Amino acid sequence: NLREVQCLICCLLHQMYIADPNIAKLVHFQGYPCELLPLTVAGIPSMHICLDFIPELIAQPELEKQIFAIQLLSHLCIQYALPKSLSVARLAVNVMGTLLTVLTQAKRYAFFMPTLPSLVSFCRAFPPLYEDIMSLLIQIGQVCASDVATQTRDIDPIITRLQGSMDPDVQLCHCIERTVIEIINMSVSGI
Amino acid sequence: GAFVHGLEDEMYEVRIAAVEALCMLAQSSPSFAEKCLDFLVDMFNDEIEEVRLQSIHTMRKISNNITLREDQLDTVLAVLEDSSRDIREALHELLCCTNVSTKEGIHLALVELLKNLTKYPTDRDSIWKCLKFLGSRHPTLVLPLVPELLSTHPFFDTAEPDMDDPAYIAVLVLIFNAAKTCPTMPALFSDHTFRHYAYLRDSLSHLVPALRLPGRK
Amino acid sequence: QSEKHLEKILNVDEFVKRIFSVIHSNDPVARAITLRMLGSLASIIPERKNAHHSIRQSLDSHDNVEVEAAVFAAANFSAQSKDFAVG
Amino acid sequence: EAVRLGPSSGLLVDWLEMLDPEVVSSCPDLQLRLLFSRPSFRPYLLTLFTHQSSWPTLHQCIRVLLGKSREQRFDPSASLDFLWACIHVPRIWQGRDQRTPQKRREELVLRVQGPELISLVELILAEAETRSQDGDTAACSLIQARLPLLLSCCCGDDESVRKVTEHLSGCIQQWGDSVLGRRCRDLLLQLYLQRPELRVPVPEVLLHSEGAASSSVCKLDGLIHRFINRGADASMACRKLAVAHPLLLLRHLPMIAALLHGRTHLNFQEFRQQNHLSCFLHVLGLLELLQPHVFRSEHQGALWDCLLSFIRLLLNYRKSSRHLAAFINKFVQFIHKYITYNAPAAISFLQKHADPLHDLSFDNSDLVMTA
Repeated sequence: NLREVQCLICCLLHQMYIADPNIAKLVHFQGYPCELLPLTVAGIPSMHICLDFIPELIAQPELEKQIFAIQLLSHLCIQYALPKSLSVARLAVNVMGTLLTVLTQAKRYAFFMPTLPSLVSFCRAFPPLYEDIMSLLIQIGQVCASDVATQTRDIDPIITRLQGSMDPDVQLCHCIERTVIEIINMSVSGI
Repeated sequence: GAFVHGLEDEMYEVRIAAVEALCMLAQSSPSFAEKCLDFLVDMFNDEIEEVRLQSIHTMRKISNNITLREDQLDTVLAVLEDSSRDIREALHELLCCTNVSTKEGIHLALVELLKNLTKYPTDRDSIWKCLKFLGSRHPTLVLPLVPELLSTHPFFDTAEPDMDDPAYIAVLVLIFNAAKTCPTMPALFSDHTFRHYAYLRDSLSHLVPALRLPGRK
Repeated sequence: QSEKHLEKILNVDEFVKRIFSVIHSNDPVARAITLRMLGSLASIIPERKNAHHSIRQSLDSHDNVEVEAAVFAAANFSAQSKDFAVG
Repeated sequence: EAVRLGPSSGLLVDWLEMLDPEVVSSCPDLQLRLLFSRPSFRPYLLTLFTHQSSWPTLHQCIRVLLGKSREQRFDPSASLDFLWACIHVPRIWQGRDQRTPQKRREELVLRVQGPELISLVELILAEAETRSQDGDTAACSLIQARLPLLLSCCCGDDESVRKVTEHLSGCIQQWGDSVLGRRCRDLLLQLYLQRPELRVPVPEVLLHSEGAASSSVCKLDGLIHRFINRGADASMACRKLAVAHPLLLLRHLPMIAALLHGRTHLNFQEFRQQNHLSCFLHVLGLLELLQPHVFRSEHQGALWDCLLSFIRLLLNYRKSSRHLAAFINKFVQFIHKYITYNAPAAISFLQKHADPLHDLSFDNSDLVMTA
């Protein structure tokens, strides 16, 4: 019964979005929880014009708006694979690299924790971004590794090259290695 | 040395008599036929429409277990003429009964016949027949062409082509006439190609054959 | 309402192209309205192939108003066209 | 259910839906044996029950239908079509954009349990084992139609493992080679499923999920042959895919049989540095790797015969055997093929009745008769 309500609400939102795109832009600027991001993208065709303001949404000074823009762009690239989507995906990779240059450690964790599955989505949508994606990962990996060496840790992940409430840095390193696992198993089973 | 002198002397009388002779003695002799094959491909510039018409006939009668390795370029550029209506329909009759064993020959034949279509939007039914029979005669040679002939870009979404463009229809009728026997071909299409197969099967049932696709069972 | 005046239209192709330029939109209510317009226009365009393709494509769609308009236009084309009737 | 009244039962059917508000309200057992049995009004009540009952009642029916029961109290056709209808109820997909999907992406499925999967697959094979008048090709068409439901209800690698690990006993009316053939549609990564399918040795006619990748590999091999970075991949991946799975390359063998026809451009092969040298070496490597598939059963030796004839024609067009390694390798492969199969030996003798007389070489005469 949940799916019926979901698809009816998707119908009403599609009608309201095609009535005027300004409401769609305002809502995606405001944001909604990420668990709706598949349902809203798969079910509302009008989200295609949502690829018009992702450059504008990613340029806002607010940070959680940038995570929302990255995640929404990733789900759109899963849905619609277009040259426009690939161009905005390259812009997204450049924006993530630039924010890697400019971010404080706590804000770096807060920005890079919810994003990294979007890099799996970007790599799944487009092969020609692989190495670029890979470059970002290796960079973020070692910078997080450097942060692990800054202070003592309760798990010491540096010597764990074999395979709760923890330190944020080891959580970020674990997220990086899990998103690399997800990328590799996507590539192996991706035919 | 008879046929090396028996052709290039006089008007259509001597030439047509000699080539009807090679018709019958290529029909009677299962061998020898590569020699009459390359003694017919030279005589395309005889500047007689009757000689061209009866030459298309004299090689369409002997087109049995005969392939074209290098002598297929002239026989496909011979279509290039201002009107040549009887010559053109004879050439389409020749192209649907010929046998070939190469891939680039298929590529050049298709691009030349599409150039014929874009220069004369008049004979789409005849080319649909000859492309149907070309696909039915040999399906195997065009399997690597499908990744190259149509837009099948790996990650970009393939836009739906113009349905009423009567040139994409010819390459579709080739594809689905060549898709009747080979099993490794349904996996190579896209969703719009199955919907195009649905409309081509329901509209032109005498051009595309029935397939075992899950979309149209 | 003005069905009996439909055969008096001279520039049929421009009229049908201007009407048909809305099938490729993404508003399902607009698409359903345009298929209903095609069903009304059925008398002057019995053997237009892209119309038949649009009816077949929208006929197995998931939006209910599109489906109902597609059934209306399929009923109105099926009274005149024969290849449409068999497909 | 009991009285076989001809016309009036229709009124009774109406009276059923006229007074029973759901389809299943108070008496589930008689109603379930009414809808599913070992009648003519069954499809109407069944499409009702598809579009009438509440979702918890539908889930109750879906667990009791595909539950563990050896009595076989449910008709498989009605039950499986009820499954396929419940997958695609229009209320579930009421506004989603239609017929522009991504083939790589999977949108939604229906989750069932392990014993549910086992019961559903034995039910669909019990359907496939009826064969009163249908025949083998109608069985294949039926299981092709019912296969996407199996791929929907599995939707994973380890449920794929648990369905491919179940192979029944018996030798007559097995029909378990069908799922061992459509593991290619399942796109497995283990050679254990290929081993039982190779032991079955049945022809393959369905499309595979990995067919496009092997088609791209063959096209890359052709492009590497016509080139003289991508050539290294075209040399590695084809052999790796051939040794990983033999049935796929056996299916693609007609597609690569049409290649390697550029030998006549450079008969002496001095102008062609790799246009007529590397491709033949690569394809003889594929054949010497897939020698077990070279000696396969009927309806597959035509492509091998065409490849052997093309190899013989290329050998006859050589510059008096300037390169003897490729000729010796081809002779070794021909000797292995002749020793493996008698029919291939007869085909090779039919070819060599004209080929070895034209060859008249020392190696041709030799092949004509450590630690």
